[PDB]
Amino acid sequence: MNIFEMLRIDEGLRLKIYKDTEGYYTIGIGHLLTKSPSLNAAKSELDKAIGRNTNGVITKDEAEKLFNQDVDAAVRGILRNAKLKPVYDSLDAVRRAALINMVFQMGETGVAGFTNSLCMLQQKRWDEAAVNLAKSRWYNQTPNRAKRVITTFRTGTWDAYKNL
Ligand SMILES: *SC1=NC(C)(C)N(O)C1(C)C
Ligand SMILES: [Cl-]
Ligand SMILES: [Cl-]
Ligand SMILES: [Cl-]
Ligand SMILES: [K+]
Repeated sequence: MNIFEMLRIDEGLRLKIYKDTEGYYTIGIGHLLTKSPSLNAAKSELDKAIGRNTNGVITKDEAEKLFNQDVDAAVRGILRNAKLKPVYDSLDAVRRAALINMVFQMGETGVAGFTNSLCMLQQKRWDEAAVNLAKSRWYNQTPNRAKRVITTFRTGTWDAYKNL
């Protein structure tokens, strides 16, 4: 297991434009296209992202290319954020993947708002951090995924992704 395999489990793979858990047009391995309700706007974002006229369908190689860019962008967002970088630097590699996962799903600004959870993680108070992380819209709206990510923070193991 690693961050790519973990997010591939959590996000799935679909080669046509679909709506994510929030209703937003998405493609590939969780590549958010736009929050606009216009499918035409989403198709324009897709063509710009891929570099060709796609009409809403991409190949697996193209999906994996966007996915690698998106994982890279999540890490870069962590490293450039004054609240996320110290927590990231303090963590082992397994728990770093859990933080990347959250940033991939909700963005740098959203995760940086988990001020109290981040402090408990930096303090390595793993059970307390896990309890605090679940007191969130994130957990309530995507509880099965949040439980996997939280277990990863709590234990520093890949146990929540093993049977998947
Ligand atoms: S985050 C944060 N809050 C307190 C003041 C408890 N800290 O020492 C951190 C970990 C920098
Ligand atoms: Cl709490
Ligand atoms: Cl709550
Ligand atoms: Cl879920
Ligand atoms: K998804």
